[PDB]
Amino acid sequence: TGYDLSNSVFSPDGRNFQVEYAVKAVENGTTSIGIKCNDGVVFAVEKLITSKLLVPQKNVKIQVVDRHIGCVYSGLIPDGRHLVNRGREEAASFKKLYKTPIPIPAFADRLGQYVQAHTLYNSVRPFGVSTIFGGVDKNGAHLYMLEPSGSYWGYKGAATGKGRQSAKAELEKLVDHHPEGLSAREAVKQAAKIIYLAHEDNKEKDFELEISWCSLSETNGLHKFVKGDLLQEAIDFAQKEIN
Amino acid sequence: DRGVSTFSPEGRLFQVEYSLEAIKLGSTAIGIATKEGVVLGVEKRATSPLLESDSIEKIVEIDRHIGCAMSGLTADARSMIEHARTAAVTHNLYYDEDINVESLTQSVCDLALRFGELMSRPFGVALLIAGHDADDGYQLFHAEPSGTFYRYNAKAIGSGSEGAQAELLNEWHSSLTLKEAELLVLKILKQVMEEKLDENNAQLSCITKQDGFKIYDNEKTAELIKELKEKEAAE
Amino acid sequence: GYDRHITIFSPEGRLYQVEYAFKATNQTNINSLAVRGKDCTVVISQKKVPDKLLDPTTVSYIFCISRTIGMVVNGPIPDARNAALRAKAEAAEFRYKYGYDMPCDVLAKRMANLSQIYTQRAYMRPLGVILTFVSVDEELGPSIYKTDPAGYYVGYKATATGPKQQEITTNLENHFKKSKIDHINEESWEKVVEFAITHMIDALGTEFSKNDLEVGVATKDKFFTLSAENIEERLVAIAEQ
Amino acid sequence: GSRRYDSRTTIFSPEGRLYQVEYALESISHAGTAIGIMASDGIVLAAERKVTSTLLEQDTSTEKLYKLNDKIAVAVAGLTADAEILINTARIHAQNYLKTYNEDIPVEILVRRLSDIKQGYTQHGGLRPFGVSFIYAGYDDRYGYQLYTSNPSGNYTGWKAISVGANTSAAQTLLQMDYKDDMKVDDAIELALKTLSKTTDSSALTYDRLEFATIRKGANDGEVYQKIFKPQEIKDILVKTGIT
Amino acid sequence: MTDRYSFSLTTFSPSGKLGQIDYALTAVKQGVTSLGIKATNGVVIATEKKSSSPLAMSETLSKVSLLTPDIGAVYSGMGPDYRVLVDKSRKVAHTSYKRIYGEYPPTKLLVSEVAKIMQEATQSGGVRPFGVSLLIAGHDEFNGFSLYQVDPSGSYFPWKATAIGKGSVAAKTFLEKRWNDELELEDAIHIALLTLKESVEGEFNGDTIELAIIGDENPDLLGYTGIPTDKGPRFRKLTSQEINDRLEAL
Amino acid sequence: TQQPIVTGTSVISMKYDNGVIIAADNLGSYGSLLRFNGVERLIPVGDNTVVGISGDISDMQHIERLLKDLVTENAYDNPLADAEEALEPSYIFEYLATVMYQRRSKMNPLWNAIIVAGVQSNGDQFLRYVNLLGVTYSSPTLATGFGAHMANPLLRKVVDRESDIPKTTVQVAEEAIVNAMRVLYYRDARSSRNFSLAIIDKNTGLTFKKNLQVENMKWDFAKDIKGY
Amino acid sequence: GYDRALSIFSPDGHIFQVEYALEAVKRGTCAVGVKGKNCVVLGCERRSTLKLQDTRITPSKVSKIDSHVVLSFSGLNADSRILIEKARVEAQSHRLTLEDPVTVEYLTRYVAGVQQRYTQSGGVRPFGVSTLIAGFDPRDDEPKLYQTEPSGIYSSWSAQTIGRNSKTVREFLEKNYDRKEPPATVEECVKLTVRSLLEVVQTGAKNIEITVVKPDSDIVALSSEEINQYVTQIEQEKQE
Amino acid sequence: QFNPYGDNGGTILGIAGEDFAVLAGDTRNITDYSINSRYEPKVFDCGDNIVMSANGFAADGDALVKRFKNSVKWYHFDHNDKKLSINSAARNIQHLLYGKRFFPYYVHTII
Amino acid sequence: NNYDGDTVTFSPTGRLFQVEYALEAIKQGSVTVGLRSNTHAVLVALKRNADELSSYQKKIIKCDEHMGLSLAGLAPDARVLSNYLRQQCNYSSLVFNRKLAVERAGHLLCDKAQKNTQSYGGRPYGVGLLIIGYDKSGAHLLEFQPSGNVTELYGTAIGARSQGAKTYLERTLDTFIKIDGNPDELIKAGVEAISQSLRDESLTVDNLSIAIVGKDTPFTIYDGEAVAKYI
Ligand SMILES: [Mg+2]
Repeated sequence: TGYDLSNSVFSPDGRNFQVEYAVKAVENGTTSIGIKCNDGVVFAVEKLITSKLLVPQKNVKIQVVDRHIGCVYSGLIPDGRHLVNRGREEAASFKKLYKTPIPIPAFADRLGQYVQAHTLYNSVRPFGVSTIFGGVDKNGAHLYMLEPSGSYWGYKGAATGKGRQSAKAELEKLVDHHPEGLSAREAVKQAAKIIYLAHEDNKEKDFELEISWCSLSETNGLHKFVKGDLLQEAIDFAQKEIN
Repeated sequence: DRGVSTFSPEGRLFQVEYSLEAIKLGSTAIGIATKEGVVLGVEKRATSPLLESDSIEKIVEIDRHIGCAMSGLTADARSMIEHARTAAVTHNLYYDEDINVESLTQSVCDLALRFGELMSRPFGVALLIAGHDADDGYQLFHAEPSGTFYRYNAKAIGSGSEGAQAELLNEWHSSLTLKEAELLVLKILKQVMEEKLDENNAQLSCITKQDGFKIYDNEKTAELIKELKEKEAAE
Repeated sequence: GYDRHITIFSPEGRLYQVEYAFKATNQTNINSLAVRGKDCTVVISQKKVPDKLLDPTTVSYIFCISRTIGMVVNGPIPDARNAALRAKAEAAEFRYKYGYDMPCDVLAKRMANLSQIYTQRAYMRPLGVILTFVSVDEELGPSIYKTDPAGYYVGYKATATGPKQQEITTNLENHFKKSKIDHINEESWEKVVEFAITHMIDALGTEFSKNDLEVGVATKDKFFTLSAENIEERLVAIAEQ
Repeated sequence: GSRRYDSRTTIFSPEGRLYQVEYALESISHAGTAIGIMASDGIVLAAERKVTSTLLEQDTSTEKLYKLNDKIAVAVAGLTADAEILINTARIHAQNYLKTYNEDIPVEILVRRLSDIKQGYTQHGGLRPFGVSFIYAGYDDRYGYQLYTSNPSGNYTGWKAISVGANTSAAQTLLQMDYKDDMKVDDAIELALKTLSKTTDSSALTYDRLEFATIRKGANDGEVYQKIFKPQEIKDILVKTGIT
Repeated sequence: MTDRYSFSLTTFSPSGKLGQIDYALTAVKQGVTSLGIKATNGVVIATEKKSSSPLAMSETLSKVSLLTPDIGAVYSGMGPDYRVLVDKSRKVAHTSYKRIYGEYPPTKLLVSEVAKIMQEATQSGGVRPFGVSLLIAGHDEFNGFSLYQVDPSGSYFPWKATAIGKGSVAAKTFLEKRWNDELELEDAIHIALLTLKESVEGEFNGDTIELAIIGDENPDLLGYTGIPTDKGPRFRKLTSQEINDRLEAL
Repeated sequence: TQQPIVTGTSVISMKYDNGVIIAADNLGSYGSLLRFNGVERLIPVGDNTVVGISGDISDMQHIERLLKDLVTENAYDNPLADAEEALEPSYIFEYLATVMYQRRSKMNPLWNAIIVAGVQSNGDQFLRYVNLLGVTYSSPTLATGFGAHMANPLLRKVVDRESDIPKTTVQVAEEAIVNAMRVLYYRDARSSRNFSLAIIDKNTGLTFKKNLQVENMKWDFAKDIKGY
Repeated sequence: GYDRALSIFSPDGHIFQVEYALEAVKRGTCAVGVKGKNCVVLGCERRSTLKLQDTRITPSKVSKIDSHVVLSFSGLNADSRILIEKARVEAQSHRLTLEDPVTVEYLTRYVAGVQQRYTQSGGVRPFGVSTLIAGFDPRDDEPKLYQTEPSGIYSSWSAQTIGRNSKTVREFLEKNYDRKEPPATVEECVKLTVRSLLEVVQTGAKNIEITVVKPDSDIVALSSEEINQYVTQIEQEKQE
Repeated sequence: QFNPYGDNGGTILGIAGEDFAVLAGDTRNITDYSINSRYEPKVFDCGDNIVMSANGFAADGDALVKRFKNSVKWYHFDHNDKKLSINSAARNIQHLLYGKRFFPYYVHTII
Repeated sequence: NNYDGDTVTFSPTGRLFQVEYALEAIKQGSVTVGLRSNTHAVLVALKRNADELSSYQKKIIKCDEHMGLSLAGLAPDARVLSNYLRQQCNYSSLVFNRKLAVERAGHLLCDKAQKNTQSYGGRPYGVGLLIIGYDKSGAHLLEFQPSGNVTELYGTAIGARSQGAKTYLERTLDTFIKIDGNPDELIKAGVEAISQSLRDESLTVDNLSIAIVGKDTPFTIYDGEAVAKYI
């Protein structure tokens, strides 16, 4: 034994326990989701209000990469920030050499390879975040989810954090009851609902909802934060559904 | 085994805490600050009588306006002194002026936590840094291997420190003359020393605005020891 | 017990980290198979999309390394993509330096050498993947070369990889014991793919829909993967015989 | 991280010994015995090959005795591969000196440099020491004929007669008994062989289990010649000294 | 990252053993038997092509390798370690000899370079020893024919004939009986085949045996004519057919 | 060290009561060859700044890409990227001036002359110049290359000192700029008829006019000129 | 590069690697330094388990650092060669830049600095060596004798000993050396040095080496018979 | 060939009185025979009751002043808001200038 | 326990113990309070001496004219991080002629701290910081933890017994946020908040440290006689 004390060591069953322990930090984080829609993607996240002294609207968690990609994550927040900073460097260098903004699948592999690299040596620690990200490129909308192992796939909908089970089930319903498509504006409302429903598992504290989206028609393919009236509307839609 | 830069569960750096133990084994050094000057005194603690005691250099000049006394692993102090002298001289070259006593002390303390897997361990020596500058007058600092430095009106470091520090708590006041301070260092050294105090196994120094940092001759200290014997044999 | 944790010899001359990397190779619970035709090389792999929230078009363990070389991986996807990116970089560099396309067997050797280094150098862990490279080489013709975490590699008449590799292997051996030739004596790649799927069905004892398979085909001067609809057409022809 | 697997090859024990150096010396004590004897008119190097097979090609083999330059040779005891690394380094140092000063390197200077290299592996770098002990036989115009030894610690000393490898305690006692200052090379040859014959762990001593060499002034007029003995020549000297 | 294993992984134990080298030799003991025999007019090196699966094309896996036109090598132990050593050996024959002297190195010196590489893996930081023993056969003008063994430690020895791996102890005994200083190359090949049959379990034919010789110059393998002094490689790998021809008169 | 290959000529600008105007022709010269005719040399950054560039075009395209990357980077983790923490003309200029001086100090200059025109948060007009040497200066009127010799004299008749700015309207200023561009077309051998003009006003914002032409040209007197 | 912190503090505030370096010194052959009124003498023990030794060529225990300063040691022999080389280089470097040979104190301070540096540098172990550094400052006739140790502390001594059984010979010197009356002559000082060694040495054969250093670069090694005369003269005064 | 230097003209004048000091300079900036600006300030308040002007090549002059102002700021951080005396400022500027001894700031400085 | 030897090791529950031990050093530190209105932002800090002969350790550091912080924990780590902040504020001014937004300052500190939690050989920072500043979007207060977590707040406290002050501020939120244009009242409220963390000791003239920054107020520190007014 002692196989779990060092990163990059295979156990006798062929597992990297340090990566599996990184998942525990992710599972301990706040709930965050992504929904792929007809011409775009929607990202939403639960921000726990630790105290009244937190300035509302001011501790933003969702992060833009370039101008067309959104990223949200659950787990160790600084690890997520570090990953996004790398993502921004990768996006910058891609656009520098190739002119066009980085395609989403290309960007996904860039993060994937970087996260995977942190499972190859005992001199580094695996990332303590699962990252949901995506956006609009020249081949349409894309939504990805990336784990501490470096594993990622494309998704129709995705969820991570403490309320991932609840959110998954809710996402599975949307996929079944909308086999032809979901509109960007619908997805914003649905995102609000699913976070409110997933908040059951973090009920001790009340929370602040935060949504963003990239849509070819609604945002011109750029990533923007859902603010003001449209945000309040989605909050109302969500509040009516929990009663 | 375990990292050199590791924290304990109480939130302390093991290596720093262990170096503090090494300093408790060191010979006693005392400093007292007055409005007329700062006095620095040390216990030489020769390990054998064939050792020529005047080759024991535990009080050291850093510049004309700054002196320093040491306690602990005294070999570790040489590079700290070298750095301090360089910093003081360098500042004078860049700014055509004397460097503040605090700024010198801060420069020395920046070395402290430069260790890991840079040097391989913290310093095992504590310093009393005494000096004068125009802005803040006569000053005495206590520089530790943790990188923290405190200003003191009076301070004792080394093996007889808390016994001496309790004594300095009583005796120090804002109107102390330089001469009183000299006798007080001698008095308290005599109290905490193992062997009997004399001019060969203890050393005094001071720093005044007018004459700068001066180490006292064994003849001048002998006079002050005799004066101290007479004052105490008078009540 | 630290000879278990890094790649140094145990008292019986074994590298346990290499052995445990072989075990990681079957984590995905996927079986693959490669065979050679007259003019082509075919590789098929099981496709399993367990979650309904996944985009199944992005779920793949077959890679287009160069225009001529294809690679299928048996192992976790992060290590697979690590190997895929590297092989792509190597193949492109080879072409730049030496002025011709990197042969399948040469790339296999190169990746096998990289794998060997991880078994000798302590700071690098082995990759928990088995790489099967396929092409129609311009000198050697249809080619299958397979690499593992030990740094071992060899050419193949045909091969199989995964949890049920032995059943597929023995099934293939028995066919070649009959036919007495090195390949599938078939003109079109369509028929070689049909052979590949048929013999996997028999060996595994399972039936496949169009979404349960992944197919790669190597011909002279290009390697390509089949869409779900191209595979459906393959399945339909199999059923009607 | 990596600290966990570090043996720390360059640390003191609580008694003030270097573990790895001590253990390397233990390794060397199982190596074939090598003997060096210094006379007034030359030096003898004799060494026992470790247990031979009849299929080992002897006449083309070199395991013990190595030429560093025309005036200096070494006898090896320990890991042969480790010795070859150091030998090639020494050969290069000798040529660097000759290139710089246009004079052959003095024996001690060569010995000191090799010993300093060995020492470095015990103080820094975190690598294991070389598991090798040398006997240096050489000549220069300052001190004449010289014998030195160096071991994995990097300490070197001069000798009139010395052994390294297996059974040095027994061998040193026998040399201590029969060695005399006025001794000549042909007597020293006989002493070296007789000493190996008695200390050997083999049943008897034969030509196929020996390497032999001499450094003589025996060369037409004031100059020195090295002679690495052929197998037939070792067979002759064994007969001539009445051991077979 | 950065390789932070800058310390030795092979160290002396209290008894003076270098553990990792011993364990490397143990890995060689498990390895498939290979051997070499020196004749008056040539050298032969041979081994068993133990194929992992019958679907594997065993001709694509070369256990006997050309290092230079007049030098060849076979092994016992870990195949991948052998493969990279052959790559390094071929390169060092050029970088540290041919590009300097305009000719291929003599057998003993190439062996010396391979040995050095293997020694360094036994002392350098963050690496394990190579888990192979090599047999290197070759010819050069001034030394004639020669056969060397190289071990994990970096130690090398010249042999008249020897065997390494699985059944080496039995094979060495067999070779002691048959070897003499008057063997012609055909006699040595015949003995190599007889010796190798003992350690081989099942099929014993040209497709399961890999065998090469260092013999006469082959001008037909040179690839060009018109330079009398260039007469071609002495290393030749026997074909499957050539091996089977000699297995009848066996 | 290099030499400029494909180049752009004058950029001219001035302040008026509520903002700034800037203009530059659409030519990319290759020595005396008028190689490229559709080159935009005014690059707006956000909706409150316009950077006009003369000199080497390859270096202009590089600078163009730096400014485009500035906007991207400023929006990272910045909820007020389109409000209080948006890019100011003063920020953009100082960044360029830093780069230009750094490049000249490595003896590898960006072979350009640049004018940053814009309106600050508080409504103040911003107009400042920087070139390949890292030299900077401000004035009510600014012009590069030939414009410095021919346009400034004309623009300075309208705004001669700071106190003339409140008295100058956007229509008088624009008319002065357009007249100057005609004069440069008459007299600069590396100029073109086609040009772009941009106005940044503190009330009406950024107006960007493309495909303008020099018009009302006086050539008729040429017919009477005979011989030398 | 190899970086491990080998010299580190223990919970009781001790650096074990430096303390274990002192144990290596304790095991080394005995060395003693005694300074007279116009000379310094350096005496050294040679362990007598080795005969068949060639003393012509064998490394001598006292080493000249410059023409006016010498260095002897106790501890690891190979380690001492590194300090001696560094000291010799620094001595020539000092002459080259300052245009004056090193003072004995400066040279001591240098060697002591090297030793200290090896107690808080990564990837190195301390020197298992203590030294006695002796000589005369240029244009000065006052004798100098300093000691260094693995920790890097150094100091001046009227007389001092290091190595095995140094406690015994320090006992001797502590009651046989008068500060008021330093050994007034070469003969007198050499005798006191030889006596102190005879407390511990075994045979007075070629087991004792002696080196005398006088002012103005006058250094000479005494040979067997010359020392033998001192040994003879001492036992003839003992039986009484 | 690229010339990294230029001449922006201008003239400056510093006079020291009994209990005061003046530092004057014209506000004209030029290249060759053209006027760049009729009001480009050349004399600056650098804090701590110190005024400075670096005349000649304006890019170097701006860089130097900008560096010195920065030096005042860091003097305060590092030395407990101590006021930087004019003599200490002079010595500090010497080191800024000599740091580019082999690629000089092409300016004549007065404080 | 087996997983606390270095920062590069997760525990089986996904915790980083070296980071948590660094957090523990803050809890031992002397209390410091931060709070803001819409016009001003205030830091109040209880300074801790070694004994009666010693000076009181300074807790508040100026970063720029419009920004500064207070510390609790390892003071040398605060010196490293505050020095880094000074440089970043400085870079923003020299290169972009732009005052560094307090939020960006938070993001830069987070990223600097994070790198020391993911690599071998390093250690986490052992200090917590309260950063106040007035920029283009008004007054701000940030709380930095050496885990890398930075949080924007109306008010807070860190160090030993900070919980008392943190509850007081949570009650008074609606009142103190409105104290616009009256600096003295905002300080009074901060001094009243920090008083809820006192036991045994009370606020004296060499004990108390106050700093303020706002609309037309550069970041300035009040010590000694200058805080007599507020005791
Ligand atoms: Mg490894």
